[PDB]
Amino acid sequence: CPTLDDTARGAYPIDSSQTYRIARLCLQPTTFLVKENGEFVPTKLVTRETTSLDQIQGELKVNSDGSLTFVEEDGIDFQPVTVQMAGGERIPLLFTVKNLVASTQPNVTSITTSTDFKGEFNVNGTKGQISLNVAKVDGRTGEIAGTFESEQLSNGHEVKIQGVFYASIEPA
Ligand SMILES: [Ca+2]
Repeated sequence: CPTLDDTARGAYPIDSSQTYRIARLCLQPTTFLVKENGEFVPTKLVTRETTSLDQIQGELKVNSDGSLTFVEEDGIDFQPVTVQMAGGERIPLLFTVKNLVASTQPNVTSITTSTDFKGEFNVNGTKGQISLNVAKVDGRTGEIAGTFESEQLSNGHEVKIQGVFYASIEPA
């Protein structure tokens, strides 16, 4: 995924007379954890191709309480991944945010480093929750970056995925 300019600073104002969209959301996983003996334990990523979800996009609605809701409407939102447990078992996983709907706190008059998106996704047998923690905003360009954590069920396993994200916001 892309990154922000070294001089990126500020907040991205939200004009409540305008409508907005996420033009691109890119999720790059850094960590896959699988539950074993009741504990989430780390695994080794063995897939050598790209594991990122990218081109995710959709309307960013301004709600009556001032919160924003992102509705995923298109994107590459599904990547097959294989991870390896310490003892050697290989587990095929599905990394996805298909049908994501995620919302911020109320009264979000700008996007700032304390804005969060929290939501749920679900595709066939995979259902999950994700939190996007914004860490840096370029108020000039509408680019944001941060970290994410997702929890899901994939092929009979409880899985936690962490990583970094980039997104681009623009008017409609
Ligand atoms: Ca933050």
